[PDB]
Parts: sequence; C-alpha cells; structure tokens
Amino acid sequence: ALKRINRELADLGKDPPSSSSAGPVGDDLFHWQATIMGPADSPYAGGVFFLSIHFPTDYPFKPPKVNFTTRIYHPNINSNGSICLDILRDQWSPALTISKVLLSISSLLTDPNPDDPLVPEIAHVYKTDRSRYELSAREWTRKYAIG
Amino acid sequence: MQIFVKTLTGKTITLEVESSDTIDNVKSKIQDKEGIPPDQQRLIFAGKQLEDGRTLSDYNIQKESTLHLVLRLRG
Amino acid sequence: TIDEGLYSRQLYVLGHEAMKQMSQSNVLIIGCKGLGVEIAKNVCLAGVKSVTLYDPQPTRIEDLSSQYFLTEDDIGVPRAKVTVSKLAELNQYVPVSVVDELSTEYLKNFKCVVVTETSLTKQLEINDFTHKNHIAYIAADSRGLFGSIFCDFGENFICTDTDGNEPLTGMIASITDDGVVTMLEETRHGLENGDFVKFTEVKGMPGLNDGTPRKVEVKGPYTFSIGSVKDLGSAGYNGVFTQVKVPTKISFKSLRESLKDPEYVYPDFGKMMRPPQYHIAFQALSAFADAHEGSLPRPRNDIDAAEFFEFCKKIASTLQFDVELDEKLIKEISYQARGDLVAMSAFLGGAVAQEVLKATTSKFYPLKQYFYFDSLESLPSSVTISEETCKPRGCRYDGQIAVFGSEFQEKIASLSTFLVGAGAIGCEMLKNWAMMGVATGESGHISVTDMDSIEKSNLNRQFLFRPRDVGKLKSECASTAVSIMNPSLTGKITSYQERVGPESEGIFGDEFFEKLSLVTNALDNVEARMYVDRRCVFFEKPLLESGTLGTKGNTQVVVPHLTESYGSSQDPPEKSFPICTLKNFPNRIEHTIAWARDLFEGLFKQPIDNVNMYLSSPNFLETSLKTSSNPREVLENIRDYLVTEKPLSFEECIMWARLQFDKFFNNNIQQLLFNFPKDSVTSTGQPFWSGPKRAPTPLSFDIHNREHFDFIVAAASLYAFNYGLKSETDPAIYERVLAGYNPPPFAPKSGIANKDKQELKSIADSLPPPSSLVGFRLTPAEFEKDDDSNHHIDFITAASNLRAMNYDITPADRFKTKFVAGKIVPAMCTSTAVVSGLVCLELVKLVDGKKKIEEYKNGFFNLAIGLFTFSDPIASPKMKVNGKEIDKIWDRYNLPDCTLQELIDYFQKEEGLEVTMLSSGVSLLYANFQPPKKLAERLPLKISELVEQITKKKLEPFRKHLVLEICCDDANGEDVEVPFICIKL
Ligand SMILES: Nc1ncnc2c1ncn2[C@@H]1O[C@H](COP(=O)(O)OP(=O)(O)OP(=O)(O)O)[C@@H](O)[C@H]1O
Ligand SMILES: [Mg+2]
Ligand SMILES: [Mg+2]
Repeated sequence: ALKRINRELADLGKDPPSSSSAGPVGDDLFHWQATIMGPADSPYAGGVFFLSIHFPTDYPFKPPKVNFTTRIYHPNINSNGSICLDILRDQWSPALTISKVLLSISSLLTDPNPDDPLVPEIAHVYKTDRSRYELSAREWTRKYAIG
Repeated sequence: MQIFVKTLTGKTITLEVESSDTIDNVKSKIQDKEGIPPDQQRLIFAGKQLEDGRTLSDYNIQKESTLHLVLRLRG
Repeated sequence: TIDEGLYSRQLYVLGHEAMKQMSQSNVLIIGCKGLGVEIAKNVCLAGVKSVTLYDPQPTRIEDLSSQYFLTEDDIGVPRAKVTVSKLAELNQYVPVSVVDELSTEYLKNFKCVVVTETSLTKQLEINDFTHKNHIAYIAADSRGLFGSIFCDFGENFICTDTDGNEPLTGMIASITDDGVVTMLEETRHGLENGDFVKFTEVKGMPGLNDGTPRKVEVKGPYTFSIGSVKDLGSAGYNGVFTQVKVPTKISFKSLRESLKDPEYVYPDFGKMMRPPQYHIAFQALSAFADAHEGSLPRPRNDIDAAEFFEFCKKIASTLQFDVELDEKLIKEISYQARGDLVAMSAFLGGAVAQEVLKATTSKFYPLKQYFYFDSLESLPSSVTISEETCKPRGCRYDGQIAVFGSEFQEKIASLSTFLVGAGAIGCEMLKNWAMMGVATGESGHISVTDMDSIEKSNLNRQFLFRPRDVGKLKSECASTAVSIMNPSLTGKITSYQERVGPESEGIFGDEFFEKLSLVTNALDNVEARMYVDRRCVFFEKPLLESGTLGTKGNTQVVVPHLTESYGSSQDPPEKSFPICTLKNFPNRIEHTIAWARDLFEGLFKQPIDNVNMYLSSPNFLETSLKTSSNPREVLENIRDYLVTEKPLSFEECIMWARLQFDKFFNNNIQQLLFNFPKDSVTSTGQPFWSGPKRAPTPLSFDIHNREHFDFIVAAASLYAFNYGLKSETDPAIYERVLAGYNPPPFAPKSGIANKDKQELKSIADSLPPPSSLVGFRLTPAEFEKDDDSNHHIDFITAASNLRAMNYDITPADRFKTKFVAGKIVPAMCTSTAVVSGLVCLELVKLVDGKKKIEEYKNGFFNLAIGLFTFSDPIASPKMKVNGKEIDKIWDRYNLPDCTLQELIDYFQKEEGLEVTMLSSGVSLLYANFQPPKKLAERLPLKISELVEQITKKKLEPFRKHLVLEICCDDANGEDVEVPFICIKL
C-alpha cells in the first residue's frame, strides 16, 4: 500500500514531470495535491490547475479519487471537478500509475471528446460555435488558471 | 494484394497490402485514410479479431479478403 | 403470500416461484442421528410444507457426539420424540411430526425421501418402490471421515435451470448477412456452443426480432454465428441479444441397476482412483454390519479389518469389478467405521439439504449419481492412534475419540480460540466447537465478539436465535444457546459487544492476543478481514477465512511461516458506472437505481447535515468558503432548507414534492433534448441517439398514474420526516391539494469580475444568525433498507421507475430495487453448513500441527452445479536480502525504541542498506527528499516521540509496539524490499 504509494512518489522525481508536481499534502500520503500545466497548443495555454487525489484504503485495488480544484471550462469536466474517465472509474486495472493519469488528463485537455460529454451545454457550444467555445475557455483559464 | 474493409455503416475501403504485413501497419494505413486512432480500431476477419504483434498471414488472409472495422468508444 | 420479511436473503437465491412450489412439498427423513437432524434443521429453515421423522432406536450416550438436540437426560428415549419438540420451534410455518412405524404405501405421502443410517437391504426395498412411483430418493451415509451421497429423482427428471445464473444479455455492433453477430468493443458475451439466444431492437434486420431462439456457434471472445440470415436481410446495425434457457431432461437409474454400473461424481481430480474403491467399501461395510447384527467394526481392530477386507474381495469378485483393491485405504475405512464426526455430518447435511431443494424445486443441476468424499488428510499424526486409545470411555465424546483418540481429545479440550463475528457462519462454528468439546479443559477458553443486533431477517439462517430474541445482541444469545447445548462450557466463554477495529485495540491488546491459539473469521466485509489478517500476521496466529455468495463458497487457511496471508489474495473489484452514464445517458435499470440513490442522498441527507453543522460550528461558513468544493451549493441548500422553503404544514410538503417531480423528470429532460436534439449527429456523422444512448422524452404529471402518486407520497413523507411534521397517506388530501397547482413556466436556456464573492456574501448574510435559532435541529434521513415503514425503498423504486420510463427502459419492482440499492448479499443455510464443515475439518489439521503444505487444502465449491474443488495453499514468497533467505510476510525486525538516526545507522551497518522511506500508520515519518531542516529537527528524537509529534496525538497507555513500513535502496541505489519493523516501546 504505502509501499506502492511511495514507490510512485519516488519515481515521480526520477521521472521529471515537465507538467505536474504531485505533492503529498503535509504528511498524509492518502491525500496528494498535484498540479497540471495548460498545454501550449490549447485554449488553456499558460494555466496552472490544482487537483486533489485521495487514495482509497484499498489502493491500488480501487481507483484513486481525482478531483479538479481550479475551475475549468471543459466539456468533460463539471463544476464540482469530477473527471470523466474510465481508467479512473471502471477501467481501473491494478496496473496503472499516477504518471498515466497525469498524461491522460493532459491528453484530454489537448482534445475534448464531445461525442460523450458530461456537460451537455458546453458540448453543444463546442459542436456548434467553435469560436465561442475558444473564447470561453480562454476567459475561464485567464480568470481562474492565472492568479 | 488487395483487401476490402467494411465499416459499421456499410462503407467499403480498398487497401493494398501484403500477406506478410503486420497488423500495426494496417492500422497505420487505416489511420492515414480515415483518421481513426489504431487504439480504437478493432478489425475482425472470419469471426476472429486481429491482434497487434502478428501478421496478416497469421490469420490466413489471402487475395481479396474482407475485414470489418469497428471503433472503440472513449469513456 | 411468501413472507419476504423472513425469507429476504433466500429469495435472492431461489426466487418467488421456487418457494411457491416448495411450500407444497413433503419431506420424509429416515434416521435421526447427527446427519439426519442436521438435514432436518436445514430443510425446516428452508421452508418445505412439513417434515416427518422416523428413527425409533433408543438414544445412547455416544449419539451425543454429533447430536446437539440431545442431553444426557435423554438416555433411553426415542430420538425422534426428543428431537421433534426442539425442531418445532425453529420455524412457525413448518409443522414437524413423528411416525412410529413406516409402511411402503405411506411413502406416497411425501415428495422427497431422505434415508440415513439404514441397512442396504432396506434401502433397496424402499428404492424399488420410490423409483417406479416418481418420488425423489436421496440416501446419505457418513462413516468417520468418509461420506457417500446417492440421488435418484426418477427417469424423467426435468431441470429448468442448470446453473442458477442470470440469462446473458448484451448489445450488438454489427450483424453480417452470413449470421456473423458481433459484440461491442471489448465486450465478452460468455456464451457457449449450443446455447440459444434471441435478438430484439435490431435495426436493418427486423426478422431477427421475431423472438425465435437460435443456435449459437462460438467463433471468438467477441463474435459468434447463428447460421444464414440471407432471407431476413442484408446487414444489421445495433440491437440487443438475450440468452434463452430451456428446460432439460435428465434420466436417472434405480439403485439396484446402478450398483452394478454406477456413475461417479469426482470431487477432486488429484485422487480419481478412490471412488471405485469406496463404492465396494460401503457395500462391504453394509454386508459386514448385516453379518454382525448391525454391529460396525470396532475402532482400530485388526481382525475386523481383515474380515472386512475379505468381504470386499468377495464383493469385488462377485460384481466383476476389474479393479485391484487398495488394502491400506480399505483397512483405514474399516478402522473408522464407527466414527461419527460433527464436521462431516454438517457438511453432508448441507449438501443433502441442497439436493432436496433441487429435487423439490426442479432447479439447478443435481448430482448424477454417486458422490464419494473423503478427508483422510485430517487424520492426526502427532498422537498415538491405536485400539487402546480409540476405545470408548462411555462419554459423550466417544464418536470423536473413536477416530482421533483420547489424547487428541485432550488436546482439543485445551484450545484457546477467538471467533470474530456471530452471524450465520459464527453460529455454525460455535455449534461445531460445542459439539467437539473445544476448550472444555482447564486451560481452554473461547471469546466471541460482535456488535450487531439480531434482526428478523437473520432468523432464516441463524438457528441459535429465536423470534423472542429480536433486538438483542448476537454474542449474548449465542453464548447462552451454546451453554444450554453443552453445559460444560459454562464460564469458559466470554462474549464482547465491541467492533473489531482500530478503536477496540484497548481490549484486544497484547495480553488478549498472547493467549490465543487460533482466530476464525465470520465477517462479511473485506476491510475487517484485512484488519484481522494484519493482526494475525503481527501475532503469528493461524487464521481461518470463510466466504459465501449465494450457493458458492470458499474457505482458506493461513498458517504462520508456511503460507501467505489473506491480503496477498484479492477479490474482484466493484464496477462503478461512469459518471457520464449515470448522470445523463442511462441504458439499464441499475443506472436508474444508482441515480435514485444519489438523488436521495443529495435531497434528504446532505442538506440536513449542512444545516445542522451550520448551527453547531461557530466558524462553519468561513471553513466551507475555502474548503468545500462548491460553497455556493452549500449556501443555497442552507438558505432553502432554513428560510426559503421551510414547510409549515403537510400541504407545503406536497407542493415541494410536486415541484421536485417537475424539476427532475420534466425540466432536465427538456434541457438535455434542447442541447442534443433527437436528430443531432456526432462528429463522424453517426446519429447521436443510437446504440447505448437512448433518446429521452419528458414526462407530464398525471395524478391518476400509480407511479407518479407513489413518488409524490414518498417525497412528501420523507420531507415531513425531515422537518418533523405529521405525514398522511389518504389519497383524498393529495388529490385535493395537487388540483390547485400552477406549474411555473420553463424554457430551455441556450446561454450566449470578482462579484461572485459579493454574491456569496450576500447569500450568506441572508441566513439567520446561529444565536437566533437555539435548539432547532432538522432530522437527517439515514438510509435503512430493512425497515419497511420509512418510505426509503419506496422512494428509490419510484425514482428509478420514473427515470426508466423517461428513457424507455424496463421498470423494476420493489423487490429488485431493494436487492440492488441495498447491496444485499444473497445467503443460504446449506452454504453456511458446508463452509462450517470445511473450516472445522481444517481446524483439526491445525490442531495437529501439520508442517507440510500439501496436507492443507483451500476449498472452493458451487452448489448450483455440484462442483467441489480443493487446492494446496500458495506458499509464502521468499526473497534474498543481504544474501539471506527472508520470508516476505512472516519476518520482521525487532528493535528497541532507539532514535531515528540510530535506526538508520543500524540498517546501514547490519543490513548494508540505505533507508529512503519510513512510515507508520498513515503518516510519512521520514523520507529522503524532505528538506534538511526538517530532518535535522527530527533526527535526534526517538521513534515514539516522533510519531507523537507528527500525528499530533499522544500514544495511548495500552500501546506497547509500533509497526513501521520501510523502503530502502541498496548501495547501487536499486530498490530492495525489506520486512516491516516491530519497534518495542
Ligand atoms: N468489523 C466487525 N467487527 C465485528 N463484527 C463484525 C464486523 N463486521 C461484520 N461483523 C459481524 O459480521 C456478521 C455478518 O454476518 P451476516 O451478514 O450474516 O449478518 P447481518 O449483517 O446482520 O445480516 P445481513 O447481511 O443478512 O443483512 C454480523 O454479525 C456483523 O455484526
Ligand atoms: Mg445485521
Ligand atoms: Mg451482512
């Protein structure tokens, strides 16, 4: 348990994130608070987003609870910060690591999936008026992801 | 040789391949033609799903064979 | 009229039809020894129409070796007469009678006939009549460590369900004209060749939607074939396939014909040559008994063994069996011919009861036909077993001494066990220990701990509890019952009411755990299992794990320094549906039930908790503003539930329920359809509402509909309970109030600075001050499935059915809603009996102190298909540490309470390893990447002081040790695992 946890915490430093910083919150390994940098080729460029990761007591036999903290205007993320993914929900094989989650969220930010959305209105805006979606994403990532 | 790949909507794509070609190369060609990521391509022939790491000859694919391409759905 | 308040757990295994047909079947039981009484108990708990007993032999003392309804005051009285009185109190719906004499024609009064402890000639006479009149006949026999079961349900038995599983259903991606059916992506149907399925809602091939079952040809894990569909159509898109289960005809043979040419059922493939031996052995045993006036061979007698072997040879020659008899095995059977164990009796009784249920309900696949079982590996090897030691002493333990001897009996009498839980498995374990005389010696002791209380639904499988005991603690009732059963256990049992967890370590401390001999788990959750496993590993005590699920069961044994712990094993996880599916696009009834549960939690539990916490914490708002994910939601809930929508009568509750109905079943659907119209297409051009996504449709409120009215009533009642008002159920008031309701207009919205904090502050200050409201508390609704007078399951069913009607899904009744929402685990009495028998057979192995790993057997079984399997336990993995052999699980480092620096130096100098991470509990005491200032501040402190400082909590006085997890790297930096550290305070 804490074995796994620490092994991954350690290899993280040996695996220069480049776009993350998963740091335990104080001295409770069961509650990390990582970070994600906005992709350059995305409307969310130049933004810092904080995420809270709560490891279940049965980790890695149960998926970690990853919730966004910085408000983000994305089709597949709701205001509560819940993340729409399968590696976190049902596809959580006991053969995964924080690295993967933290480059799969970056890939999601790279390109949303509006065909199976979590926020129907934002998905509709994205599908119909791309420019308005771009403007809204830039405004949100400037209001929240900056400062 | 030449083969035909049928999509879920009845479309037929003609591809020029060789019996020794790997599944990965065929998925690459299908991504080049339709833009579907290989990870989401599920190719089936004669009731058997083609798996990465093998060749067409492994599945006894011959002249003018017909495959079916279904697409995985993201979460 | 099935009493679902009593058979709640059983109906999830059998069903309504099975019990309806079962409540019309009569069972006759010949023989009332331990096996017979166990079968009778299980059948009575099952719920058959009635049970009749026939065993006129006078009671003897040795019969109490496996009988728990007999006392030493019953010597000389017929067993049936003294057993019926205690059997009649188990269930009030099952009358129990006794018949002095048995006549052949009388057998026509029963639907199933179980025969035990009867001579072979009488068995043949009964079978010759019960075969030609189509009566189920089950014959059971238990001799020491051997057991035989024979089943005969006639020559035209009809088995409706052959596996007990739910029909397989799935979705279709594409169907070719050649009958090639394809599943969705990474979807496995699980079908087998020869199965029948039917397709519905298939687009492009309506002909396949007729419903005619079709054959299945498995072509791959994801695809199969049905043949040729040239006439029906060209290509099919989407659809759902469902398997159809057809009844099968199974034909048995009479006993007389099957004696010559039997049909064995092999319970284990490692020993396949034994059943042919046992088949001869039991017939020879019956012949020897007939040749000695029904006197079985004396225990460990050589002459009787020789005579029995001669009889075996004669029978083998007579029957033209071309098998060479194994002398050692046959003579061992002869030695234990008079043995009578309670574990084997319970095991066989559970099995036979399940067979009776199969015979009566015509369900599941039965045994076909013979079943010979042995647990000869349980024979002790650390004690002297001879004729002198195994002779009876005229005591109630003769049936067990005759197998194990007096010395092993004394070993058992001095056990010091610890049983966790007092459920069904706990009750069976306690019964077995009481019968065996466990901890009846001077140094023996039993401890039983469980905090739950007895409920009505527990009486179906827990025979130690009576309806007059509803509402009391389980441990006290169990202790009293087992003291009544065995008076020798008066004062040798201690019953606690403490939950086994981190908070009970003040009682289950070092003193408590240092006197035990073994720990037996009877739990139903994985977390507590892991906790007990960790404790056993720390103290190095044998552990006995047992689990059941419907008709399936498994038993595992953990032995110190020999086998791996439970934690190494893992059960399959739980599939949590993606939030997108539940929130927006459901396609099954389980999604709707989960959505209803979440809605209930968000409407009746969380807001009340927020309101109560606001009036208690003086600084709640400030903490929530910077801690909670959605402070705005909390503020809105508090305002709405305090001032904006505080009801003053039940009519306002009805109005609020109507408004919530409109909000959740009429408005959100309109919004969703406004965002995604029914004719919308995806990016690839495919229709959006196709396949797993079903186009919804808003609902209009119609009071005359039953479901709408049920939802309104449930919501109003729950709201009134929350606000402590007086609820009503008369429809007149509802119809009067709901007539005068004006639906507010609603139109979907298309959308198109730092004042948010100002708005939140404005909302916050609107709330009345906490000082203004003193003593005003709202009652949160805590979900309770077992109570039928709180409208919880009613509300969940109403919400799930309404949401299903929204998306054209098949609605489910209250029964399945309660099954799914409440996470109810199906349970059976037969499975409990079998697991108890297996665990008690492993217990005698543990007592004997067997050292080899091939002599233990983890067991698995599935009673739906009569499957039994036993495998050797997995050996604990070894490793190389500092060029030495280290056990991964059962090894630790024992150190004093030295400073952290001294511990690091010890690990550097002794093991030659560099410590990189050191943790304890849920805290990271030391790490290699921490700032040097922190380490320099923490290095010169002792481990106990460091833990006290980091955890911000003083170590309790009862604490005497610390468990530290250490991850260290070698000289080259390569990570190497090391065993944990046991710091001694
Ligand atoms: N951590 C624990 N400490 C002590 N006893 C426990 C613990 N976890 C579970 N138990 C006990 O395990 C038993 C579980 O058995 P069982 O599931 O048959 O009973 P139940 O939960 O009352 O019934 P049902 O599951 O049918 O609703 C209960 O007595 C429960 O008290
Ligand atoms: Mg309970
Ligand atoms: Mg339970």
